Amino acid sequence: HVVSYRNGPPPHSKATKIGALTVGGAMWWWVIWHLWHEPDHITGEFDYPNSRKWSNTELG
Amino acid sequence: GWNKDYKPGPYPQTEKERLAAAKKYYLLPEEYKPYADDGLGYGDYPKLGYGLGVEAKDSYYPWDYPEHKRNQHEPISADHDLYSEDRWSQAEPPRYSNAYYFACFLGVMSGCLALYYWLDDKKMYRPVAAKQYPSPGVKHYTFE
Amino acid sequence: PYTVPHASTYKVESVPQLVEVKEALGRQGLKDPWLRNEVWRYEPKAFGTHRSRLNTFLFRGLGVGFCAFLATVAVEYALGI
Amino acid sequence: YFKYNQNDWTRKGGWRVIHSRKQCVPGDEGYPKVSDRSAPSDYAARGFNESPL
Amino acid sequence: MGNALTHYMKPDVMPGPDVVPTFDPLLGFKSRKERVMIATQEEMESAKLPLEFRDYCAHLAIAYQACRSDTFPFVYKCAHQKHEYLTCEYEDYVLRMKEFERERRLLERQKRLNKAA
Amino acid sequence: EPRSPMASFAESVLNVIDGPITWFRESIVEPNQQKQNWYHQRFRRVPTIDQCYTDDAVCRFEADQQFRRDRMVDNEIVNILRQRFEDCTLYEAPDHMVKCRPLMDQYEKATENWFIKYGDLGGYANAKTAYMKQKHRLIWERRHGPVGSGM
Amino acid sequence: MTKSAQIPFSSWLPAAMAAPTPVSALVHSSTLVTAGVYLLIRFNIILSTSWLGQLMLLLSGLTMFMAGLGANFEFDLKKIIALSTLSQLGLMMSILSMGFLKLAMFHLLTHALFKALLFMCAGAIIHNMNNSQDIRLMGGLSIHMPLTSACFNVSNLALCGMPFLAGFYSKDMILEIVSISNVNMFSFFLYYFSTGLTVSYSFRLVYYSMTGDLNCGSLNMLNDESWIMLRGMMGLLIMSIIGGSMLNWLIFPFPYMICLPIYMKLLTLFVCIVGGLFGYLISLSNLF
Amino acid sequence: VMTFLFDWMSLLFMSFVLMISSLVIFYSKEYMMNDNHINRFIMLVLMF
Amino acid sequence: PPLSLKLINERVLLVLKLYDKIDPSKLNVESHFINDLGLDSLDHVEVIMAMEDEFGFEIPDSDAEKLLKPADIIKYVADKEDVYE
Amino acid sequence: EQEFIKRKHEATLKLRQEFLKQSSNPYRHATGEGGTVFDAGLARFQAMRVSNYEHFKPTGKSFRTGLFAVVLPIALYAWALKAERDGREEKYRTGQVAYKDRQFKFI
Amino acid sequence: AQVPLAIVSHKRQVCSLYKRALRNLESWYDRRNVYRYRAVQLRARFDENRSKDLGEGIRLLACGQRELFETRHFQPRNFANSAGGCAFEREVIPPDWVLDYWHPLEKAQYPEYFAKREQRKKEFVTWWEKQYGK
Ligand SMILES: CCCCCCCCCCCCCCCCCC(=O)OC[C@H](COP(=O)(O)OCCN)OC(=O)CCCCCCCCCCCCCCCCC
Repeated sequence: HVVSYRNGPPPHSKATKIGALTVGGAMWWWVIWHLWHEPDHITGEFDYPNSRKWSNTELG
Repeated sequence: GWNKDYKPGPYPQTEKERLAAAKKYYLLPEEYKPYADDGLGYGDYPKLGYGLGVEAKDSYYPWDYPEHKRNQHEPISADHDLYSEDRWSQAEPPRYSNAYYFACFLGVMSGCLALYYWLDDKKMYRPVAAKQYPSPGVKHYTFE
Repeated sequence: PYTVPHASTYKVESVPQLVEVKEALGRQGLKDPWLRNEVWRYEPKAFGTHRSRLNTFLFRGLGVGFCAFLATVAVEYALGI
Repeated sequence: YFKYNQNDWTRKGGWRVIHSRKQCVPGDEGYPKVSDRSAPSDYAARGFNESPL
Repeated sequence: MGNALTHYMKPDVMPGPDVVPTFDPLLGFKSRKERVMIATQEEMESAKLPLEFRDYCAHLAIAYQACRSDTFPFVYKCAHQKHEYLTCEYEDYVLRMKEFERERRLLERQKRLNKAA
Repeated sequence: EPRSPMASFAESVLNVIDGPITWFRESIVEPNQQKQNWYHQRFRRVPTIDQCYTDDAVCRFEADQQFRRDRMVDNEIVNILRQRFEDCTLYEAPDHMVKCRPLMDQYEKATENWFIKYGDLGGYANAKTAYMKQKHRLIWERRHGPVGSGM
Repeated sequence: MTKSAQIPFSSWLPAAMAAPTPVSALVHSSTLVTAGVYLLIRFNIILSTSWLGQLMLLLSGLTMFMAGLGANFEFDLKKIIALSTLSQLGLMMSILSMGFLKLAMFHLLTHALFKALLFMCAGAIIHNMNNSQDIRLMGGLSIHMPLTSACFNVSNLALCGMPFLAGFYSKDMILEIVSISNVNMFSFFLYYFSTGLTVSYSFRLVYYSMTGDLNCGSLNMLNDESWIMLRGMMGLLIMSIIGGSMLNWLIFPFPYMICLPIYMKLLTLFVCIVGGLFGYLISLSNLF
Repeated sequence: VMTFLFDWMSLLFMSFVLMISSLVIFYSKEYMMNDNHINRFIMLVLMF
Repeated sequence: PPLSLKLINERVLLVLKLYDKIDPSKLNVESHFINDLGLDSLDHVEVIMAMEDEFGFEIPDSDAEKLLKPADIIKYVADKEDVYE
Repeated sequence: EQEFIKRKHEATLKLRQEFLKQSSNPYRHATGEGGTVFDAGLARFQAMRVSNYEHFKPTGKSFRTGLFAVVLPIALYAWALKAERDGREEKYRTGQVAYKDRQFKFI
Repeated sequence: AQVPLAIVSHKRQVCSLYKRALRNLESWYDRRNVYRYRAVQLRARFDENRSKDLGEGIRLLACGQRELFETRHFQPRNFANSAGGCAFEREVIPPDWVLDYWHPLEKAQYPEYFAKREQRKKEFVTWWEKQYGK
């Protein structure tokens, strides 16, 4: 339980900075990998038909 | 000391008996205030507490008993259960009256019930005709 | 409390927020006595600024994440095109 | 206990295991399959059909 | 706002939520094909399909269950043909939308049937 | 048979579980066990409370005991029929609305007949009380028609 | 309803912040708040046909609106996360009333994972700070806790609905299946607003506790040398990263088909950006 | 009846709650090492 | 944490020298807050509240009347922090 | 009123010194027999809770409290139970319900 | 060895109103610069009324207490380690004589500590005899 007065934290170890870069790299790698490989969930899996310019001869 | 020796006596009806009753309860004569003998009153017992709580008492005073916030021979309040730190006691006084909180809550609930059950018969729906299932004998056709 | 600072290392004019609230109080015609007490916070060297903390919070390790993404692009092309 | 000391029909108070029907995908043995024990007496037998009585 | 708001405004024009067709089919008298099913009820019950997911293409879901049980728990290898099953559902959804749109036009025809007399 | 690696792993874990227990049964438990015979206990038919006299108490005990035993026998009749319906519900997991309707019909008929014989008697149900209930019920269906129609 | 703290029996969770933080994590994240949903997942057959479905669809949506507006106006970290549990429970119970028990369970498992990490974080913050947990005290923890702040970032964006996380894989499937099925207009208004409300109080908690001026007091301790907490933090961190990813592929033998228009499909992402900017830029305080 | 149910939903949620509780307890040792009777808290969490 | 009397003395004198209504000179632990310095009745509330936001505990009103110099301020802080060395 | 506060303060100081003498006693602790320091207020509270009946008189306020507190809910609850069971008994004995459509068959 | 006295002065009431008003003011305004600006504004509002006499000061004190009751925050900021906070009395320390009721085999784990305790029992009974008498 280290304590510093009227100042910020003590300078952190190599392990915490390496771990923070690991967490950020893993999260953003998963996010960017899923925006590349499966971009279909955001826009929509199928294109929505307009149901306005359909011909009356096809539908009767 | 037993229950027959230390016991609330009769209602005083005398200034001298009131002074002796105040001296009996370690209560200053101005402080003592007996219950009115209305059939449910307490004869020869002080009326103490009865604020908005025992939690209203300051915790920074050096009490002899900090778990009840009382002195040594200070007599117990008559409804000490109901006004205790468990039930119905607050540190600060409440901001509004008691009817305001219930009135605002029931007004909000009445408005939300009226708005929800007025819109119960008109529900949002996508342009979809009907879900299609193969019961025997549909003879149902496509658009091809 | 192991390393207490001196009273001369805290100056009001270093922090711009204390400068602007002192200028606003001078426009009002009043002065604040306790304004030198909050010099150790809003310090740009040990503590961060508002813009740098948000950038190191939301976008943290995004270059590492983009490098791992490019590594998976590089190794996934050899396995399945 | 759950293999050889099940709740038999002769007693009350065992751990009476009732199991559901397993699914059958294509590639399994006998894919066109109707559910067995469709007679009413076959449900909840608890070993009564193999009783010597 | 929304289509239900128009259901509060034009009940004779807008059909409403989950509508039965209320019309004799082949009104246009075109070659409407009959919707048939490859699978039967016996292997539908053998595959333990629920009552909600018994659509006109439940055999694509049956093949998806076959690919799930073929490679389990690693079920990310059937994904493309999984998408194939979803496309069949999408086609069914399109047909539902088609029927609803046809419904609106027919009620519009009923509107000029109210202008017929 | 190992279609998926998960099913092959489950078969392997089930074989590792299955092996020592059947070895301990067939090698240790099944030898050195003597072959004794136990029988399901069978009862005669004591005369019913109809033939019992008013002052007789030796035969009201036998009639009350066979009434209690018949109440018990009908209790696991209804209980077994309920477990048959529940096993129908579990075994026909997506199609219990078709297969279990006749089993539910037999269960409802059994509950109706059980309440007609034993219902509203209370905690202290003697053989006299059910017989008085049956006499009053048959009088009501003779005069006023069946119960639930009216009158 | 009384177990899962809905209208009006919802007052026992700010009471439940008086518990120690690991058991508050267990109670709110999983266990007691979750159990009421599980019994209604069992009784969904009755609820989807009765008037109890309409009553719960009103009441859990009101719990959503009350919980999100509460967590926007509260100044207590543990009470804000309790209100976040209430908002997620209201979203789950409302989905349960209109069938969709599998979608409710899918959001339940991911919510239990991410909520526990946030409670484990919040407790790590409170230990290092003097017990006091008023969010006006801690201000600048994004530098001072480079791993606890990162874990709070990941699980907070999972609660938000950042795309392709465990929260998003069930929140998007909840919010689009309601948009393709029949819904009351009041319940459709209460949904998107609550999802907007959630990124509003999540990014407000971002600006108070982190990325700002440290306001705690003259003497404080701040360190990241503890690691017995942080190993379990990494365990639930990897689980919160790939948890909805492993679960979406195996909870669904039949994937739900989405054929919404582009504006209703992007409505949840649009209200996420609107609530994220509105829950942050309003929270900025300047002079006058 | 004393009854147990083994379906996929109950088994999955039971596994998730056990994993959550194990990681919260491994958190709770470092969180509550300043406490007096940690054994009381851990056995009570186990009965919970 | 770990405290000593010299750290409390340094903290109290540091935050008192940061106060602008008092001059940094002519400040001592035995100096009275009322008549020896220029602070009025209301500035003592600001000094007591500065003690509260530094040392992390709030001080009652009668204890604020009891404290009149930095010496019993140090004694009052050392009583609750229980250093006594 | 200031002298009343001073007299109350002097009495409180005397009781505080009595409490500090008696609660922290070596010789009372050293006997090993547990107990409580002699508190008058707890004994008066206990005997007020036990021996309260001797200050109870028949008064219209006490009669109204005993009427609308205990006897009146008993009367309306017994009337509601009797009315519901009489209506259900008339329905059950007239013959308006069947043996298969009857609630609470205990089966 | 003094206890606080139950009387209150007008100076005490104005000081308590000023402290409670600044506590409510810092509970309303989170940032320190805005709190300092509003604290100087409240200082000017309390410094403008110093020149008034006793009756108008009492009336202004009552009006200020009433208005502070009107504008009081629903969650005021309080220190958790002090009274009224969440972390107040997190653990209850029993009195030390339960250490007197340990087993002798359980007392054998700290023999130097229990011998020191016996020495302080002799010192305490000497102190109690010279302080409170026999
Ligand atoms: C990739 C994605 C998927 C995976 C990730 C997501 C899911 C999992 C989530 C968690 C992820 C990992 C999180 C890791 C956190 C740290 C765990 C760990 O290894 O901690 C070290 C542990 C304790 O170390 P220490 O602090 O020294 O404790 C005292 C001695 N135990 O020390 C040890 O563990 C070492 C000693 C172990 C001794 C016991 C080993 C097992 C023995 C058999 C036990 C059988 C129990 C049977 C009874 C119960 C079951 C019926």
